[PDB]
Amino acid sequence: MSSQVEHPAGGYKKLFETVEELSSPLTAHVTGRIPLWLTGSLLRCGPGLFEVGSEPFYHLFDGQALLHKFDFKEGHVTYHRRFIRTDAYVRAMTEKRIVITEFGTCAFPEVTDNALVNIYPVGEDYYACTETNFITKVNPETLETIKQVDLCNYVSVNGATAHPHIENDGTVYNIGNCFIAYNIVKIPPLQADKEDPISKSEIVVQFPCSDRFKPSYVHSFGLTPNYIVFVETPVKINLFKFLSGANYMDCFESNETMGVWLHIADKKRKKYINNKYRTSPFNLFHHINTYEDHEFLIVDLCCWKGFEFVYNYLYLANLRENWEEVKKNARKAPQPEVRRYVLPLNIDKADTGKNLVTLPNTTATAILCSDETIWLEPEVLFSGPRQAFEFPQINYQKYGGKPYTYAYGLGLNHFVPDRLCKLNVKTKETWVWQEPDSYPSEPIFVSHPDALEEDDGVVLSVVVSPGAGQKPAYLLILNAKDLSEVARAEVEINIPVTFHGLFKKS
Amino acid sequence: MSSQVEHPAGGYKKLFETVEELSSPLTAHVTGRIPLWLTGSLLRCGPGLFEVGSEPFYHLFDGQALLHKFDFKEGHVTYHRRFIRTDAYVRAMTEKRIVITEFGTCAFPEVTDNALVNIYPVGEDYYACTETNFITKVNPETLETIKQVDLCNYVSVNGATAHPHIENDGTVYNIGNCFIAYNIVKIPPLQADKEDPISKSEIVVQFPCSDRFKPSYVHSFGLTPNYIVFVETPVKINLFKFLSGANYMDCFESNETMGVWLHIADKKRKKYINNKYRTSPFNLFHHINTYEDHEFLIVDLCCWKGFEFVYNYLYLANLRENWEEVKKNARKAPQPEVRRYVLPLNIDKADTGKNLVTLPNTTATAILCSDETIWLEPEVLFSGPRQAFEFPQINYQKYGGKPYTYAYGLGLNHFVPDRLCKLNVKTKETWVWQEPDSYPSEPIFVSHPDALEEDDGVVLSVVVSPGAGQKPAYLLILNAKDLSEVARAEVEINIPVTFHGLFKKS
Ligand SMILES: CCC[C@@H](CCO)COc1cccc([C@H](O)CCN)c1
Ligand SMILES: CCC[C@@H](CCO)COc1cccc([C@H](O)CCN)c1
Ligand SMILES: CCCCCCCCCCCCCCCC(=O)O
Ligand SMILES: CCCCCCCCCCCCCCCC(=O)O
Ligand SMILES: [Fe+2]
Ligand SMILES: [Fe+2]
Ligand code: NA
Ligand code: NA
Repeated sequence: MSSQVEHPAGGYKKLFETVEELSSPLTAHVTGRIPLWLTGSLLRCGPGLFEVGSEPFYHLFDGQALLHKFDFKEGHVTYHRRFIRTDAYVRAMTEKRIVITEFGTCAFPEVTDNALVNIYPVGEDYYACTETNFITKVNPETLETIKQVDLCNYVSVNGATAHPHIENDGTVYNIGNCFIAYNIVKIPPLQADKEDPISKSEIVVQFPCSDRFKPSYVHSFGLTPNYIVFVETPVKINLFKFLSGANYMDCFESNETMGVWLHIADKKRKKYINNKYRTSPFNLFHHINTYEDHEFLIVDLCCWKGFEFVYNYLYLANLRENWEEVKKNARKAPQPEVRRYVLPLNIDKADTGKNLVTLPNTTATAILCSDETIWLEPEVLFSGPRQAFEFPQINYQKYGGKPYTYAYGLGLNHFVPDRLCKLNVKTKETWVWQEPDSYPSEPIFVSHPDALEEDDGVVLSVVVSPGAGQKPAYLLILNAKDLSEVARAEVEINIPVTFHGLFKKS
Repeated sequence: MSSQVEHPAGGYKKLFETVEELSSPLTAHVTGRIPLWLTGSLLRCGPGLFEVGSEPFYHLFDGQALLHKFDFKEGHVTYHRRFIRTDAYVRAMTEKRIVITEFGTCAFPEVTDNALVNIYPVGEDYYACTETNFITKVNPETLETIKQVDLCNYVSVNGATAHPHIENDGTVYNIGNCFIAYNIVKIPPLQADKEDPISKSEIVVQFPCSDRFKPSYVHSFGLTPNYIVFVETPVKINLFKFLSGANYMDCFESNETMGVWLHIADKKRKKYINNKYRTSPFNLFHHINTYEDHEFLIVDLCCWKGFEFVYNYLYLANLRENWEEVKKNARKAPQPEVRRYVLPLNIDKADTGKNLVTLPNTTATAILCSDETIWLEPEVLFSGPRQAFEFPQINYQKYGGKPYTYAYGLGLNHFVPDRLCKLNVKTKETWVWQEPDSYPSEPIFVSHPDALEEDDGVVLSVVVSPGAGQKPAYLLILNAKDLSEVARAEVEINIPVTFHGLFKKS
């Protein structure tokens, strides 16, 4: 984890304030020691332009995509940023108004390609994304925009999430609504022929939908060597309002009675498994990690307890209020909670009415009912009052899809990011890093090249630190063992909020 | 909290072995120093005779009631015990066989009054009880049996729990099935006329039942200055099989679809409040404490996650198995979990779809649905794998029904009691006391008489220690602050399992 800090000075407003791009990199002023093995680029996306002249964007996910880069070499750091030249951005600069409708901002007189959320590798290319059918190829060294790619030209999905899984050979998996099913897309690694791997995309498996005409909102999914896990939540997209001045936010509604349905598919045999896993209602944005343990799937999730859509609390006008009002507005919101679910793969009918989770080191349960639903209860890993452990990250390259111990997160305090967190998912111990009037971003883990343990490395986070007598922002490097500060690299300009990113080793 | 000990020597079997009563008190040999302010009697009930000749009792709750007493005066301790002369016991000694059917043992050729569970004060009298219509007046100084009282002679209930609440003026509240509703019985304090307060008992309020013909099993309930809280679980008593060689165990079944329904009544206005609180399925035996905080009831519970009846795992044949087998048999049982539920008393229709729990210090939620059900999620206070925090006790005289911080419990390890626990319900910190091959009982808290703080006192537990090179049993006194040992008083005979009891100050 929880925060130990209030924010009466209101400096978090700087997360939502327009900035200018740079024509070339700035030096960042280092205190402490940037690790000498840290060589590469931290790339992150977020909104950077929150109005077009006098026409405002309304929602957190509406501002125009800005691509950020911190470069690390021989203990020195540079910072650079450029707006992504999407259709939405280019046409707004051309027409000097809002041209394309964004998530929560209707344009007055066409799907947005405003790639403000994340960036990921496919073959030798990098793509910025949002959650629509459009992803944007970008140059990871210059930050120039290369092209728009319409996924519908290649595979049958209406969009895809900003959280594809990336196997170590470069294979990319993602999930998207299909207008009704949810399809898993597979993009292969770059082959010797050197054709764009996107032209070899295919649907490998399909998940069913709980409601013929109302697909659930899907933000992420789970992946192991052998299974795919999809969590169908009660936040629904109303297709009647969707396909007919509305925005994307206007199409969401909450199904009160379904709870949460969980789904697994066999990855290698490409087959849906008809096990009716059921539990109580929550919103889910981020899976933490998933893995197999004696024919149970361990599913670690960042949950929000309730069926109301958490995105209702993320209009900019609400996030820009003073601190007492931010706290008040969050009082009726779903409560965040880190939960471990355990999914049995071997359902014996003779165990009807009993708990199937026979593993020795969990309190998660799964009860086989007579109608063949399997009712699940979680083991709670972390819970604090309006204190979200969010934007989770792990040592992904070595522990993604595998038994693991540690997650890192951004701690939200009534939605305001104000700390960095580490959770031991076996012992439930936590570690916190936090300073007054400091607003971090998602932490990204980078392994030490000679690592023996899971947490032998660092996390990188971009921190907004307003108020005079500090420079406006900095790159923070924490030791992953205990979250103690190893270095920071201060820059002389503001940085707005960023969502997701990656570290590109060079 | 969890246990750090295995039990391969199997000494826990001594909890379930017949003992002989004493004709008068033994000296208990003190090591350490019994506090000189500790003056009174620890009175406890449990089974003491587990067969009648060659006819065995089968279930944990079948053995013949044995009343135990440890006396404390001027740093010296005595131990004494006598079988309660119930109908079941007297008629078994007379006929030299099992005459009355017990909970899980059918008698071959009449409701049991085998008061093996608890003892409580009414007026100037003490009653041993089970959960039927019969309670047994006993002498707290000599342990003689005085008389049988049939509650049906006085009030309209078919039985009453072994966990009545006792207000500071001596008023006694209890709950019982009525054959369908659940009735709250009120027994007044002793008045100046000095008539038996049981003759002035009355039903003050009635709770509805979820199923016209199947009442829920009820073990305890919650009480605050202003409210009564009743938790209706999915463990049902099948009245068709009940009123028709069956035993009590044969009448239980699990409702798979209802989950848990929670109910509140206004204590002072004697009125049921029609708020449809709902959550997922669990067994509940023991409420920990209940209290009011602004317009919310805080309901702390010892839960078992699942709808299968936990009593199925408590046949003596299963509890007498070797350790590897005990662990295996408990693998499919419901998982124990301490949970805090928060119940809103102010339901505004305008908050439909939202979380009503606006308190600042909890992650529990309550969601108002369109059908007017209020779906609840708990804040988990403690959770360990088959590690139950059970038989909870608090500083009841000063904090029962009130805001509080500390609970004490008996820790079960795959159902085997092997440790004592303390839980801070605000911070979730725990403390443990445990020794190898030592099987404690429910801890009872006794305040220093001049205490101003909540945990300024001791806990007492009866410990069975069958390891050779130790005496067979002892009374344990721990400091309530940190569960460090203050003293123990060893006795030279075995003591079987005991369930509940009290400390009678003198
Ligand atoms: C009606 C919702 C449609 C789904 C796509 C399914 O085809 C999501 O659509 C958008 C559109 C614009 C911005 C976003 C943002 O990425 C969200 C926040 N991460 C999502
Ligand atoms: C079919 C169940 C009936 C209910 C009474 C409802 O009027 C409970 O009945 C017994 C009978 C015998 C021993 C017990 C034990 O006290 C239980 C565990 N404490 C309970
Ligand atoms: C750094 C962000 C701070 C302000 C917004 C935080 C509220 C987050 C709520 C949970 C996660 C929602 C998903 C957002 C990330 C994404 O678009 O992928
Ligand atoms: C000291 C008891 C140890 C062996 C039995 C432990 C199993 C307890 C399961 C949950 C509590 C069940 C209710 C027992 C107390 C009572 O009858 O009031
Ligand atoms: Fe995300
Ligand atoms: Fe009990
Ligand atoms: Na600090
Ligand atoms: Na010990």
